Amino acid sequence: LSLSGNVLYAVNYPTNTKSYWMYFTVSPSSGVSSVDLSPSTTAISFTAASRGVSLSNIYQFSLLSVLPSQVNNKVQVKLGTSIINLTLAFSSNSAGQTYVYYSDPNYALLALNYTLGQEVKGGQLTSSPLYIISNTSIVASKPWLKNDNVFTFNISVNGTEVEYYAYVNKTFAFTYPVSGFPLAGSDIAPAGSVIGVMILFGPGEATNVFQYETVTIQITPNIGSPLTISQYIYQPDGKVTVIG
Amino acid sequence: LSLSGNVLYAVNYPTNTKSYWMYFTVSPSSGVSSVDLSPSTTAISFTAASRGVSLSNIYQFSLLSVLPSQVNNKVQVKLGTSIINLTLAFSSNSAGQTYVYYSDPNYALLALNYTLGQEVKGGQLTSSPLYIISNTSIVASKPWLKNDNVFTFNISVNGTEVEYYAYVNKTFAFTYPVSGFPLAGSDIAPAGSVIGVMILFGPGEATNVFQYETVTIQITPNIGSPLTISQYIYQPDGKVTVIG
Amino acid sequence: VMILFGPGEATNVFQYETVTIQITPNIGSPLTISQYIYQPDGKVTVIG
Amino acid sequence: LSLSGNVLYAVNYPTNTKSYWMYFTVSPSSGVSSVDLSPSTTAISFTAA
Amino acid sequence: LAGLDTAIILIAFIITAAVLAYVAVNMGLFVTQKAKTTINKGEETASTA
Amino acid sequence: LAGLDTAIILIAFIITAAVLAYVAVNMGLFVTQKAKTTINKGEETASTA
Ligand SMILES: *[C@@H]1O[C@H](CO)[C@@H](O[C@@H]2O[C@H](CO[C@H]3O[C@H](CO)[C@@H](O)[C@H](O)[C@@H]3O)[C@@H](O[C@H]3O[C@H](CO)[C@@H](O)[C@H](O)[C@@H]3O)[C@H](O[C@@H]3O[C@H](CS(=O)(=O)O)[C@@H](O[C@@H]4O[C@H](CO)[C@@H](O)[C@H](O)[C@H]4O)[C@H](O)[C@H]3O)[C@H]2NC(C)=O)[C@H](O)[C@H]1NC(C)=O
Ligand SMILES: *[C@@H]1O[C@H](CO)[C@@H](O[C@@H]2O[C@H](CO[C@H]3O[C@H](CO)[C@@H](O)[C@H](O)[C@@H]3O)[C@@H](O[C@H]3O[C@H](CO)[C@@H](O)[C@H](O)[C@@H]3O)[C@H](O[C@@H]3O[C@H](CS(=O)(=O)O)[C@@H](O[C@@H]4O[C@H](CO)[C@@H](O)[C@H](O)[C@H]4O)[C@H](O)[C@H]3O)[C@H]2NC(C)=O)[C@H](O)[C@H]1NC(C)=O
Ligand SMILES: *[C@@H]1O[C@H](CO)[C@@H](O[C@@H]2O[C@H](CO[C@H]3O[C@H](CO)[C@@H](O)[C@H](O)[C@@H]3O)[C@@H](O[C@H]3O[C@H](CO)[C@@H](O)[C@H](O)[C@@H]3O)[C@H](O[C@@H]3O[C@H](CS(=O)(=O)O)[C@@H](O[C@@H]4O[C@H](CO)[C@@H](O)[C@H](O)[C@H]4O)[C@H](O)[C@H]3O)[C@H]2NC(C)=O)[C@H](O)[C@H]1NC(C)=O
Ligand SMILES: *[C@@H]1O[C@H](CO)[C@@H](O[C@@H]2O[C@H](CO[C@H]3O[C@H](CO)[C@@H](O)[C@H](O)[C@@H]3O)[C@@H](O[C@H]3O[C@H](CO)[C@@H](O)[C@H](O)[C@@H]3O)[C@H](O[C@@H]3O[C@H](CS(=O)(=O)O)[C@@H](O[C@@H]4O[C@H](CO)[C@@H](O)[C@H](O)[C@H]4O)[C@H](O)[C@H]3O)[C@H]2NC(C)=O)[C@H](O)[C@H]1NC(C)=O
Ligand SMILES: *[C@@H]1O[C@H](CO)[C@@H](O[C@@H]2O[C@H](CO[C@H]3O[C@H](CO)[C@@H](O)[C@H](O)[C@@H]3O)[C@@H](O[C@H]3O[C@H](CO)[C@@H](O)[C@H](O)[C@@H]3O)[C@H](O[C@@H]3O[C@H](CS(=O)(=O)O)[C@@H](O[C@@H]4O[C@H](CO)[C@@H](O)[C@H](O)[C@H]4O)[C@H](O)[C@H]3O)[C@H]2NC(C)=O)[C@H](O)[C@H]1NC(C)=O
Ligand SMILES: *[C@@H]1O[C@H](CO)[C@@H](O[C@@H]2O[C@H](CO[C@H]3O[C@H](CO)[C@@H](O)[C@H](O)[C@@H]3O)[C@@H](O[C@H]3O[C@H](CO)[C@@H](O)[C@H](O)[C@@H]3O)[C@H](O[C@@H]3O[C@H](CS(=O)(=O)O)[C@@H](O[C@@H]4O[C@H](CO)[C@@H](O)[C@H](O)[C@H]4O)[C@H](O)[C@H]3O)[C@H]2NC(C)=O)[C@H](O)[C@H]1NC(C)=O
Ligand SMILES: *[C@@H]1O[C@H](CO)[C@@H](O[C@@H]2O[C@H](CO[C@H]3O[C@H](CO)[C@@H](O)[C@H](O)[C@@H]3O)[C@@H](O[C@H]3O[C@H](CO)[C@@H](O)[C@H](O)[C@@H]3O)[C@H](O[C@@H]3O[C@H](CS(=O)(=O)O)[C@@H](O[C@@H]4O[C@H](CO)[C@@H](O)[C@H](O)[C@H]4O)[C@H](O)[C@H]3O)[C@H]2NC(C)=O)[C@H](O)[C@H]1NC(C)=O
Ligand SMILES: *[C@@H]1O[C@H](CO)[C@@H](O[C@@H]2O[C@H](CO[C@H]3O[C@H](CO)[C@@H](O)[C@H](O)[C@@H]3O)[C@@H](O[C@H]3O[C@H](CO)[C@@H](O)[C@H](O)[C@@H]3O)[C@H](O[C@@H]3O[C@H](CS(=O)(=O)O)[C@@H](O[C@@H]4O[C@H](CO)[C@@H](O)[C@H](O)[C@H]4O)[C@H](O)[C@H]3O)[C@H]2NC(C)=O)[C@H](O)[C@H]1NC(C)=O
Ligand SMILES: *[C@@H]1O[C@H](CO)[C@@H](O[C@@H]2O[C@H](CO)[C@@H](O)[C@H](O)[C@H]2NC(C)=O)[C@H](O)[C@H]1NC(C)=O
Repeated sequence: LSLSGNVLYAVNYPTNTKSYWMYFTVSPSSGVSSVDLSPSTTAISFTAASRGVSLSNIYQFSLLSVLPSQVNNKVQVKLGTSIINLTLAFSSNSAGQTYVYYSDPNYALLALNYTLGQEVKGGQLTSSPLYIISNTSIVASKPWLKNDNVFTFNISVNGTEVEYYAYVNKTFAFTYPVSGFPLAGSDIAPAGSVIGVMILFGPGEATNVFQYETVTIQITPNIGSPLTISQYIYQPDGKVTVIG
Repeated sequence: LSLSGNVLYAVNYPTNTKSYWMYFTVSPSSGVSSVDLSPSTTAISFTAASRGVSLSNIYQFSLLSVLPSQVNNKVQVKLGTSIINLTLAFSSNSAGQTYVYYSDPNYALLALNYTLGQEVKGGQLTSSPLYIISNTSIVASKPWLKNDNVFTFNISVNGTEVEYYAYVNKTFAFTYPVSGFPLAGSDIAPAGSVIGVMILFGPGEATNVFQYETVTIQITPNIGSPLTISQYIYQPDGKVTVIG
Repeated sequence: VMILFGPGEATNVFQYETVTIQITPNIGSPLTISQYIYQPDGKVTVIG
Repeated sequence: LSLSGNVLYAVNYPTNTKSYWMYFTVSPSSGVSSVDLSPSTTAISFTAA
Repeated sequence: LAGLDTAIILIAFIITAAVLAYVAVNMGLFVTQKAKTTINKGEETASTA
Repeated sequence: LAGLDTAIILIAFIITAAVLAYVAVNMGLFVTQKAKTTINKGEETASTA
């Protein structure tokens, strides 16, 4: 795997007391062969040596497994009386193959939230580490949400800004398709695909922002060489900051 | 890919409350080899770090796929009783090859509008994110057009100014040929071609103008190194402003 | 060596796929040919 | 046998909806000995997994 | 024997060089555009008064 | 006789080459990213004043 975009970092700017997520993009190196990215086989490690944080494997979920029909028209927004179904997985056709991708991390998060909620409902998963809501009133009735890490994001629906609050239990990573991915259902990144990797921080690692510190991420698939990513992080300069 | 023109930015000047589009031009670097620009394989990302906007892939459509016969004489203007067919894709012959291009972004937009309308009619696409009309009276009957992003442009037909209103659903990018492109139908930019890239902003990203901010665009084809474009944007100074 | 495709295998183009050909004569080791095929770029395309 | 040329592939370009032929060239390896290529005895297999 | 282990190392070294090529070209495109922007801002700074 | 001892050494030499391949690619990915970061910091250093 090659790192094939900048590394983005998000914090409670300008206050800088708390850490939200990191995002970056990967693709198979030089287009030579495919990479298995299934989270049962692959590990993603995260270390911040200066502060003694060392996580051996945070990778848990992938939207590469998910067909568009499992997520599209399945989360919905209420605007007064009116109710609007969302499209989250976009798709296009070339040479009789359907390519699948998410246009941004926000639609990927909503698609993941739904997928995990559905896996919990089906008894396949014990608890979701991620919980996304638009209504903050609910939180008073769910005290476990009081203490875990929370960040917000906004989407436009019917030209109206909708704010979502994402509650994260523990630091975890997930992957999703960005381009060149016709293999929906498979967890395999083919040569000439682009895969988004997103790390969400839980209350442990979130506790204060990375400053004057080295952070290292490593992705290790079951075959082939691992990708090692390292950045010395200066102070974050905006809501999102470019670190690498 | 090399950036091979200035980067142009358009806003609701002078009021500067809303953002319309960005345009720039690309060509294969140093004329060494061709680049695959098919939107199923290629990604175009857009980030404005300061405001936390981060889109992993906005690329959706290309007019490189389109033969002139699919767009020429297929959109028409009514001037009283008289009706005029438009030519949008221009063409010239060298060494038995037909080169194809669009003279400006306005003719490219009209050609794209038609192409997408036709793909929706043929059931190949679920909805067009772009809808262009000259008649504003229609809008009252189509309330979904009330809330999405709108900008205008003018063409001269029969020496008369015709104003078109372009309604955009979501932020997206498309590509079109500008010169040196004989490979009509292919999505491949050959060495010594020039390709226009246009980004249209939807109601989410349009909401206020870029000022005192860094904007980054990256184009990542399925083979070869990506092109990364970054500008610090001062206040916009006209209907179109040169940012890079 | 020329391979012509019939209506079965012709039905859509090879893209983002591995194709393998093997020639096995009656004596000696077979020749195994494998290509990952990206999108075809012309009337004829060079795949390997 | 050695592969002794490039592998060529032909399609209904630019439309790319249909596949026509593949061509390649072979020769006995390192010039050491001859190869029987009779189609009653030899097989050529083709797979697109 | 040696016609295999050498081939594997060649594959790896090619990929290693291709990775540097990928990074170097991308970063050259980036930095040269920063230079373009700077040259423009320098001319604006010298002209505007 | 010889159709076995040779095969074992081949297996071992392949694994040995694969181990170098694994390390070389990983370390190339690492160092090229350090170079990317350095080039960015160099441009920041030249621009900021
Ligand atoms: C997105 O959000 C938009 C608002 O931001 C929505 O547009 C508004 O929808 C109202 C309900 O109608 C829609 O319902 C579904 C949506 O799921 C659509 O598929 C339908 O096509 C339908 O259009 C609509 O209200 C009207 O319908 C009522 C009966 O259902 C009727 O009582 C109202 O009078 C309206 O005709 C909106 O249309 C405009 O509404 C305003 C009033 S208000 O803003 O709705 O309160 C009317 O203005 C005037 O109000 C004055 C009072 O100051 C009165 O004196 C006057 O008599 C009255 O005319 C407009 O005339 C009327 O056009 C509509 N808003 C607009 C701008 O068109 C949209 O549906 C949402 N889309 C989705 C998919 O959810
Ligand atoms: C992220 O994923 C979360 C799950 O991990 C989602 O939370 C779940 O939301 C359900 C409703 O989702 C819809 O409405 C919201 C706004 O309310 C929209 O934002 C969404 O887009 C979507 O359209 C919610 O279902 C209940 O509330 C609904 C209110 O609209 C109502 O229509 C339903 O009928 C439900 O009552 C989930 O709440 C839980 O639901 C389960 C049943 S089910 O899984 O929904 O089928 C209940 O279990 C029941 O418990 C009772 C005991 O009280 C038993 O007797 C019964 O047998 C059993 O079925 C739970 O009690 C109830 O809490 C809600 N789930 C959680 C874990 O909170 C979230 O919406 C997703 N985010 C987004 C943006 O979509
Ligand atoms: C992170 O990890 C936390 C701890 O591991 C999780 O907290 C637990 O959440 C349960 C479900 O709530 C949430 O589910 C999804 C995850 O799948 C979340 O994303 C949503 O935010 C959603 O709210 C919660 O269960 C309760 O809510 C359920 C509906 O959501 C409902 O079906 C249950 O019956 C519960 O009411 C946990 O709360 C615990 O509930 C158990 C009962 S049960 O086994 O859950 O059914 C209680 O056990 C009882 O204890 C009492 C005495 O206290 C005894 O009398 C009784 O015999 C016994 O059953 C626990 O006391 C009670 O805490 C909640 N647990 C904790 C420890 O926090 C969290 O969901 C994870 N994810 C996120 C995003 O935060
Ligand atoms: C987000 O979530 C909020 C609460 O979780 C929702 O607000 C609740 O909805 C009702 C009011 O309508 C609201 O709707 C619009 C659009 O959403 C809001 O913008 C408005 O500001 C407005 O608040 C209200 O329900 C009451 O009226 C119902 C009949 O219309 C009736 O069935 C209910 O029982 C309520 O009386 C809610 O008020 C509270 O409602 C809860 C129940 S529920 O959350 O509505 O399901 C009641 O709990 C009850 O408590 C008794 C004990 O006294 C129990 O015995 C019973 O089992 C239990 O149901 C509260 O007593 C009551 O005060 C209102 N809740 C709040 C906190 O505002 C809101 O609509 C959601 N969406 C948005 C966009 O904000
Ligand atoms: C582009 O738009 C132009 C106008 O801005 C158009 O030119 C005008 O076309 C009129 C209709 O004719 C054309 O129709 C098709 C277009 O699809 C062409 O291919 C044809 O070749 C044809 O020329 C034309 O009107 C005339 O034709 C009428 C019958 O069809 C007749 O009733 C009129 O009298 C005209 O002969 C225009 O020609 C001029 O028209 C004016 C009147 S008006 O401006 O049309 O109303 C005449 O002026 C005089 O008017 C006074 C009243 O003040 C009378 O008293 C007097 O008797 C009358 O002569 C001119 O004499 C006459 O030349 C024509 N305009 C011009 C300046 O030539 C053009 O067709 C459009 N092109 C396309 C491709 O759409
Ligand atoms: C951009 O692309 C848009 C599509 O995404 C185009 O919108 C479509 O415009 C059609 C007419 O275009 C011509 O006229 C306009 C000015 O009106 C010119 O600017 C254009 O250059 C061009 O010359 C329009 O067709 C209808 O209106 C015509 C009025 O002139 C009329 O002649 C036609 O006969 C049509 O009635 C589209 O409106 C939709 O048309 C479809 C059918 S079709 O796709 O046109 O073949 C209708 O579907 C029908 O629905 C009925 C139910 O009511 C069914 O029973 C029937 O089976 C089914 O066919 C729609 O109902 C009707 O709305 C219009 N399309 C949309 C989505 O609005 C736009 O013009 C393009 N922009 C430019 C500048 O060209
Ligand atoms: C952006 O994304 C929006 C939402 O995803 C799109 O809005 C939807 O546009 C539909 C088509 O209109 C437009 O089509 C092109 C895109 O291809 C646009 O560029 C043009 O502006 C053009 O106007 C619209 O469908 C309606 O118009 C069609 C003709 O244009 C017509 O064939 C349909 O039958 C509709 O009248 C969507 O409106 C929705 O229509 C469905 C029915 S259908 O599936 O579309 O046929 C309604 O469902 C019905 O709901 C009622 C109750 O409300 C039920 O009783 C009934 O059983 C059920 O069928 C929806 O209610 C209604 O909203 C419209 N949808 C929304 C949510 O906005 C938009 O086109 C995209 N592009 C742009 C440029 O804005
Ligand atoms: C842009 O779009 C406008 C509306 O979408 C168009 O205006 C409509 O055209 C007719 C008038 O002629 C216009 O033509 C020139 C050049 O375009 C304009 O510059 C003029 O200013 C002028 O306005 C008019 O049609 C009426 O007359 C017809 C016979 O000549 C008749 O068939 C129609 O039914 C109309 O009575 C329009 O007036 C409205 O028309 C709509 C239908 S349509 O939009 O014309 O197709 C009617 O809706 C009807 O409503 C009834 C309920 O009462 C329903 O039962 C029926 O099914 C439905 O058809 C309205 O009632 C009626 O008022 C006129 N519309 C408007 C709003 O002005 C215009 O020409 C287009 N082009 C330009 C360049 O502006
Ligand atoms: C684009 O076209 C519109 C109309 O075709 C122009 O608006 C006209 O502006 C003039 C004065 O500049 C007025 O006399 C007309 O009445 C207007 N037309 C209408 C229909 O209202 C607009 O100025 C044009 N803009 C550009 C930049 O070309």
